[PDB]
Amino acid sequence: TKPCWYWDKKDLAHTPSQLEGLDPATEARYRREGARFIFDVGTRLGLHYDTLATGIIYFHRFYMFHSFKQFPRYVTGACCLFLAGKVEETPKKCKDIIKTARSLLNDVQFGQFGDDPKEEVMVLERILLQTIKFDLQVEHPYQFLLKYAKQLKGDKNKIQKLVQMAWTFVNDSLCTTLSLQWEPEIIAVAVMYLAGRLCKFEIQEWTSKPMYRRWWEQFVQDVPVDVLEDICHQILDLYSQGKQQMPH
Amino acid sequence: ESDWGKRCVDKFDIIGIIGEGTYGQVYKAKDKDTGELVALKKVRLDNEKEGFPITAIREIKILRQLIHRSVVNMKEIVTDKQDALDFKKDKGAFYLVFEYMDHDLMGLLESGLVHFSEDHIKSFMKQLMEGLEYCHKKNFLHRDIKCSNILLNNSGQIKLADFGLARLYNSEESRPYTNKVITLWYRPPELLLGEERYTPAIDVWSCGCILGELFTKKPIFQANLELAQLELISRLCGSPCPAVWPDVIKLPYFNTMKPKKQYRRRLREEFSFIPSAALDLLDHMLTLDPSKRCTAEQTLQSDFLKDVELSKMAPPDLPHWQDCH
Ligand SMILES: *[C@H](CC(=O)Nc1ccc(C(=O)N2CCC[C@@H](Nc3ncc(Cl)c(-c4c[nH]c5ccccc45)n3)C2)cc1)CN(C)C
Repeated sequence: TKPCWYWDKKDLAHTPSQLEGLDPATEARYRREGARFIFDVGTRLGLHYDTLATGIIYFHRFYMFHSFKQFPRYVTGACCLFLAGKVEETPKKCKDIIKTARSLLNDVQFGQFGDDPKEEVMVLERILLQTIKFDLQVEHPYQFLLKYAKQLKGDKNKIQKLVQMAWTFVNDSLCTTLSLQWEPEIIAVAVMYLAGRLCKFEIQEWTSKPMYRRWWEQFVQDVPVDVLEDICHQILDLYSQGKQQMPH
Repeated sequence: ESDWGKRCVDKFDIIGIIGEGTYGQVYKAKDKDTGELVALKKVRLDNEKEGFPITAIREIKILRQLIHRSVVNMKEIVTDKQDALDFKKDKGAFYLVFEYMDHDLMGLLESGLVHFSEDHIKSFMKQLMEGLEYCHKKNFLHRDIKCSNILLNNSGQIKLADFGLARLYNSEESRPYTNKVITLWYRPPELLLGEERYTPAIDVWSCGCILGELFTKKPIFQANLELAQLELISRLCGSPCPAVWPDVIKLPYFNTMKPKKQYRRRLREEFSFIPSAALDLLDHMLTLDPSKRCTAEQTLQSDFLKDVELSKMAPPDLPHWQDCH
């Protein structure tokens, strides 16, 4: 009925761009840059966080079937956001996406759009839809971050700090291929885990079973600690030699 | 199976145009491989301001979530043909593939060549309210039920169609929705009076109008404007008032839109000729107050539909083919 949208570490090393000779560090950067492009353009147009996230998921999925050497980052980013607005009932005119894209991008970056920027995006939509197999409905980690956090019972300032940190880490995760690796429920639990560790919070003490160390088992079933550690490490790698600084 | 969009329209043989839809022509066709009949909703996109129609996106979103016997299902999506080595030159179109259905209910009644018995009506309503129960259970409103959107094949299978204008519903808390929905003849009184925070009751009203229409062979509330439409409903169902419908005073147009006089309900008089159990169902379905109105689950639990075994029911003598018009 519905297609599978999850790949191994091995499969993510053999993407169409890697096969065309693009090294992993460069593909990582193109994915980082393209996600932030979607994020920044949609934020300037005042779009909902699920719209941005839906745009970014389409973008990450697109480049499991196509190479960056054949399809320029930012055009695809613009096309992914344009379709996402329509799917998430927050439509914007393509015209306005191009306008906002121009203000953010330099002349070399915007060169990707060619002579007629709108036309390049409209043309690509046909392929975008085919590539995502018309599977338009997508769920993100934010809703699960909220659902699981509402069920915690304790100091409201510390919990708020957790949720606020966790929220930032969900944004950060969308730069990576984590949405291609793990379900949004898992990534939600992982960012809570990450924030809790950084804040020196013991989240089990806020749960229905205060004694048991694996607090996450009441939200997400059958997920070992190693998976959450790996998600954390991928998110923290974004702050390593990228020269970003993390919240609070 | 799940790899939609990339299979080609060459795979089907186009028999001919059926009619016009929301976002393009609709075509009858036969699959070259399986020999199976389908309808092809064409979706053009070289034209149009914002590319692939958002209305088509909505219909795709919903129909992939709805899997049921008596609901029209989308089998796949299929494309034209995309030339040698330039997708930028390629400006073709997509086709939404649906199981072909022989008739719609409006067509069958408008001909005057078909007569539905009590057993035929039992079977249609059983099927209709099963698909509608399923949709409501999954938090979806149809918002456009009418005779032209109820399809029927020659083996007696009924399907609720056309989820273009359908919408998600929030049951855990109330929220505002689009007022002007459903074609006027099948539109409930709450929408006429300007309700925005509405329920699945709107779809049950429309199905109630259809139940009556199956006995009268003609739409029961047939007018051109909102005011006239409310006048006609009031004549049969009684004027909307707080004694019957307490919260009606809260609605925007309760004082602007008013019937000529305070009419008494006389549905049981005007539909005396219908069976008693059928009359009980129709009454509950065309109850003015949506909070008192029948739910889709409740209709299935009614006397008229309680024991309707659908496999045991024989198919109706329907017209074979139309003479294309
Ligand atoms: C005539 C050529 C021919 O086949 N003409 C023709 C046959 C039947 C109809 C027709 O009236 N109906 C009734 C309505 C249902 C329709 N079948 C159908 N199946 C599936 C779907 Cl998804 C739809 C559908 C949904 N939404 C729609 C909007 C508009 C049109 C259809 C539709 N409909 C068949 C009309 C014309 C003979 N000649 C000699 C070849």
